[PDB]
Amino acid sequence: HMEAVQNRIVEAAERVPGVRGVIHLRARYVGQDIWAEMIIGVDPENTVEQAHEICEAVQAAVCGKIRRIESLHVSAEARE
Amino acid sequence: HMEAVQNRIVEAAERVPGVRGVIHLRARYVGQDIWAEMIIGVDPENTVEQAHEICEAVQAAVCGKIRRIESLHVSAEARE
Repeated sequence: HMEAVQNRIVEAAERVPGVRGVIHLRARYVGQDIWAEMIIGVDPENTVEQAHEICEAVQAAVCGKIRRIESLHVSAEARE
Repeated sequence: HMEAVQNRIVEAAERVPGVRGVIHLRARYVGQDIWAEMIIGVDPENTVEQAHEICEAVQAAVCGKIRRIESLHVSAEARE
């Protein structure tokens, strides 16, 4: 039942400035730990550097809030 | 291991305007559900009515964020 933990990931990520939705989220248990990969939407007119900053902020916010996550890979794609 | 869920309760409650710490928190599992009681600190010069409003806001915020909670009793005491 991954719904609860994935809902928490999505909520945490959406609250980070510059996130235009969670496009993709894959999470899996590795023992009691979560390993996850996610794609966030960002403003197509943000720079590549800004998108990298948003990704890093999402990684921090999500790992900060969901303590069981032991790996979180975040990438960005243009949305709207 | 109640630490993770109790940390989440405390954090959620502290982010509600007017909460001056969590004085007490007791949480227990009733099957897969959490039942909890908590005491929040509030400004001694808030009115009784305001303290009741803060308690209700904490109940909403905490239940909103921690979906496994199926009962949450919140009371208030003067702090500082």
